Amino acid sequence: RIALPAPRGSGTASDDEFENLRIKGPNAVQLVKTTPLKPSPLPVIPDTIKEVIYDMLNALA
Amino acid sequence: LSSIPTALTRWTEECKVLDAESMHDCVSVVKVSIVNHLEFLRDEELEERREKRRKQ
Repeated sequence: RIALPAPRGSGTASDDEFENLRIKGPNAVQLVKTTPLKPSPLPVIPDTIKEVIYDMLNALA
Repeated sequence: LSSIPTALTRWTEECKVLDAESMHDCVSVVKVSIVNHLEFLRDEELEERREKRRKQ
């Protein structure tokens, strides 16, 4: 998500007018923040990927 | 251990070998799609923030 810089000044006529000028300006500093972590479940490993991983473990022995 | 190379470093090696200069072009093509979406979400959240301030 592109970061939001703090509300510069309360007041819509002037401060928010120049806050859109700043944040949305052609020349601006679009800093990034991450979203909060979404609960990813583990992907099930395909059987062929397990006949690749197991063949290396057998090469240990 | 930090000696173990991270996925980004392995992908960096892969990129170098398989496409040294075309990586920048792909960054540009994908950027066009990411920035437009993130700017849309930025403008929607900013409107939401001004609205919530007004409701306050």
